[PDB]
Amino acid sequence: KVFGRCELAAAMKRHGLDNYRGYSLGNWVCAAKFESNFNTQATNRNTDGSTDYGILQINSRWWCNDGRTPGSRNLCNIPCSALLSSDITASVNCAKKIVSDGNGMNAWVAWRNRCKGTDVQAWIRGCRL
Repeated sequence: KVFGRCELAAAMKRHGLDNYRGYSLGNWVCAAKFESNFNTQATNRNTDGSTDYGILQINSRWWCNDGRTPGSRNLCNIPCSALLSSDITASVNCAKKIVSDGNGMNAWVAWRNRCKGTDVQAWIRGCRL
């Protein structure tokens, strides 16, 4: 599923990301944009052999299991295919785990580079929320 902008806002807010750990709903709907292009089935291999999976591109080395990245931790205790479904639940639940891990939303390099500091609010513009 390739989420709508105002569709992924609604679903993220409902699952409890708005202001989660002090991060405004625009922070999340900006990270998703530059991470997955609102595509749930966005997958991206990193050089170290691990893969980023889903709407938020969650790493298989730490968070989820794919059985092809030795040193997998699976700290979210889910298969990384869980993370590509049209239901953003598993993504959001794991993402709550990551953004609480220490460096907050800096865990997503896209967000660090392309969202952090900017007018994130512009991402929930027009959304009947």
